[PDB]
Amino acid sequence: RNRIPGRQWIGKHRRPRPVSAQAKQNMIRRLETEAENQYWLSR
Amino acid sequence: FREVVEILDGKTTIIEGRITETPQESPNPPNPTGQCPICRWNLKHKYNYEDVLLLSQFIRPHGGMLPRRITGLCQEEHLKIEECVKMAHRAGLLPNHRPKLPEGFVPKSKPRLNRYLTRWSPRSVKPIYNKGHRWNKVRMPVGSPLLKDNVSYSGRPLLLYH
Amino acid sequence: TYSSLPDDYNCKVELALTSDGRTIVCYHPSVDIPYEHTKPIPRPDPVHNIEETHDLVLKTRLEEKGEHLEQGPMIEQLSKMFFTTKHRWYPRGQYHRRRRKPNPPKDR
Amino acid sequence: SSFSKAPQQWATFARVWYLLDGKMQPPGKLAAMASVKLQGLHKPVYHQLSDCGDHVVIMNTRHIAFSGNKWEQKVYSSHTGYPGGFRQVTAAQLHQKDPVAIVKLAIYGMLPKNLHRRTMMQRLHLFPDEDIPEDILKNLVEELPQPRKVPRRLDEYTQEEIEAFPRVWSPPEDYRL
Amino acid sequence: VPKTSLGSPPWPDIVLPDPVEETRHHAEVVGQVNELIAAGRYGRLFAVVHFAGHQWKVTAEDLILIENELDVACGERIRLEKVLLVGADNFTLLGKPLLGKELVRVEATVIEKTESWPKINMKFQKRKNYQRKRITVNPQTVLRINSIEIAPCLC
Amino acid sequence: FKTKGVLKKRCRDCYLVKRRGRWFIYCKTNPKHKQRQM
RNA sequence: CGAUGUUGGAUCAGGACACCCAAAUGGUGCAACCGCUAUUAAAGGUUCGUUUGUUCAACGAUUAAAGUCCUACGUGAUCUGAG
Ligand SMILES: [Mg+2]
Ligand SMILES: [Mg+2]
Ligand SMILES: [Mg+2]
Ligand SMILES: [Mg+2]
Ligand SMILES: [Mg+2]
Ligand SMILES: [Mg+2]
Ligand SMILES: [Mg+2]
Ligand SMILES: [Mg+2]
Ligand SMILES: [Mg+2]
Ligand SMILES: [Mg+2]
Ligand SMILES: [Mg+2]
Ligand SMILES: [Mg+2]
Ligand SMILES: [Mg+2]
Ligand SMILES: [Mg+2]
Ligand SMILES: [Zn+2]
Ligand SMILES: [Zn+2]
Repeated sequence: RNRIPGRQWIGKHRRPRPVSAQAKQNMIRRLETEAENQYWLSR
Repeated sequence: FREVVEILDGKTTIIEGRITETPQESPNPPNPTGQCPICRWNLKHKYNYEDVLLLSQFIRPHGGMLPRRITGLCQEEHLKIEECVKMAHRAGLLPNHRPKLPEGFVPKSKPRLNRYLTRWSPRSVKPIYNKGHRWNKVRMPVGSPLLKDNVSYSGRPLLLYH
Repeated sequence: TYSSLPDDYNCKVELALTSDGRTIVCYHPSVDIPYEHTKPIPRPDPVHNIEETHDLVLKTRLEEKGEHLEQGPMIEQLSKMFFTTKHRWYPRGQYHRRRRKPNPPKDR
Repeated sequence: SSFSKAPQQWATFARVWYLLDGKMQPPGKLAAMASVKLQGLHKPVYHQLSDCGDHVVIMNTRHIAFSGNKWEQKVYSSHTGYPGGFRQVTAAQLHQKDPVAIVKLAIYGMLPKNLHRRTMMQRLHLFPDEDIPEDILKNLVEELPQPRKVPRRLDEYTQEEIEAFPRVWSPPEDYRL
Repeated sequence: VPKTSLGSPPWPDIVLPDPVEETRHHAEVVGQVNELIAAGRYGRLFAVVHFAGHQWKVTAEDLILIENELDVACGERIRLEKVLLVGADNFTLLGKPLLGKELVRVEATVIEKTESWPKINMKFQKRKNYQRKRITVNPQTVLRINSIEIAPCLC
Repeated sequence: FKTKGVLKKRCRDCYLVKRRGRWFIYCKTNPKHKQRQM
């Protein structure tokens, strides 16, 4: 009943899939690792 | 507490205000310097809808809430306690806090449906016939957003919409 | 005394660590069911078909019990008795009967 | 341990009857554990192909509780197949028509979607009240704990606990309730 | 003290025994297990061991199949050095992560040095005319676990 | 009653009350001021 | 495009509600009858004729009304071929 026009992920109207707490935590962990890397690459 | 009594005799009416003894605050509050009752008894973010021993301390004998200027609560605590009282009344807790109607208690009706953590009024919600798909899902609210700051021992946030 | 798990169900766990610290030992003797936690065996013995005039006929009456039903009601009775569905009891064709292994492997 | 092969097999794969009181319990939390018991996912000898599955007897089905406004919001949709035969019945109306229906549908939904679902649903017994036939009653082994702790109402509280709980505020004497 | 739903944590409060009493009880339990081992009152022992990249739970008179060839002749005895767990009807010894060579000794006799049945490995791509067929015949070895011994050198 | 997305009082006698899950401008002096939040 | 056969009509209609009728109401610059708007409701209905191939459209007589659309502008392995 709730059709998605066109394809799900390419068109102007896409699927409104949200961002999860797991995704946020994974990105935060990656950011922490990169911050440590750029600290070690300083001196 | 004050009560008003009426006496009728020979087409003459006399109303009298009688004062009876009322309970006072407990002698030792854990945080005496707090300006607010709950916030000085250290119940902030500690009560729920099922804590009737606390929710019934200040409600009228017919289930109505008490004014903030009389209770002494801060605004957020007053709103939280009002919502908790509503949820308890809908869930069926506090069964003696209702008006007595002998004429209306005789015509029994359909058995009451058990419920808890009810946010809206039972007579004001329309059934969700469509319910949506995964991308646009119509969620059913459970509990209240005012109690989202309560202490969570498990650490998982409360599911207020499910 | 101390135990992480209750000692009420079939073994008594006692954990310990060796003095070196590199080995965890545990003594778990089995637990017997106490006599007070059991009930006497029920005995069912009733011979209501016995006749005071002809014992041979009495035995024949109790031994000649027979009953027959159609496939439908019989399968319904079997499903009700074994708490299954009616579809389990229907037979299968030759293609499925002849492809069963005559000598399935056995372990132990 | 020193059992013969056949009695050891019978003991290992024997069916067990569990009891579950559904009074003031969420049907979903009842159905999750009921479905676990029905599938047999609580046995270390469990396998999909094996017929390891135990019977679950749920009583007090009429006295289940829905959290929130699900009683008036949750709907159940059926279609008779004929044109114009699409019915959407509210949860409260379905419960009034048939108390067993709510928990039966919950367990059916939570069960796996294979052909074994019907077979393990035939092993589920639902009773609106505490009126169980003696034949089923004599089969019970243990009663599983209720998933939700039911809070006690105010008049059910003991006077000792009521007086033990402190008065957080002191109402004025002149105020009238 | 108020008693609300969230005023107390929703799990039983745990109290642990004092360390010196715990150590004394551990010494007593270790001594009892050691005296049982010395008396030899254990009937049959099973052992979880690490061998050829896998962990096997084996008893005496047991058979195991290893998916790689060993540098031994058939009928040779081999001591399985990595023993993670030993157990009997009454006691059970765990390693951290391994037990002692002087504590446990497991022997296995090599029986058969053979090759596995032909396993099929075929890759196929739709409408790309890519088919690749391969036959795998993995060498295998059979080991018979004969005996599992435990010594009273348990401190 | 007029069904509107924004409710505003058109006189001093209009009172706002929440009923049946909606908001309402009810008016007794001027019944034409009856508004219902959609 | 190694064929998804077209308008209109006949037969049978399934569905949506953005309701034409029937039902319950709010406001009227609602006195009554006629009306004008808005809310809720889709189980059931929604005519016969002249001209035109016509969908439309005009006209005649009525009806409680002669609703707007979707369905491969529903339906040609059910029918017509007027265009
Ligand atoms: Mg698409
Ligand atoms: Mg798109
Ligand atoms: Mg073409
Ligand atoms: Mg073709
Ligand atoms: Mg139709
Ligand atoms: Mg409408
Ligand atoms: Mg009308
Ligand atoms: Mg219609
Ligand atoms: Mg078109
Ligand atoms: Mg067409
Ligand atoms: Mg056709
Ligand atoms: Mg045509
Ligand atoms: Mg034809
Ligand atoms: Mg022609
Ligand atoms: Zn406060
Ligand atoms: Zn007004």
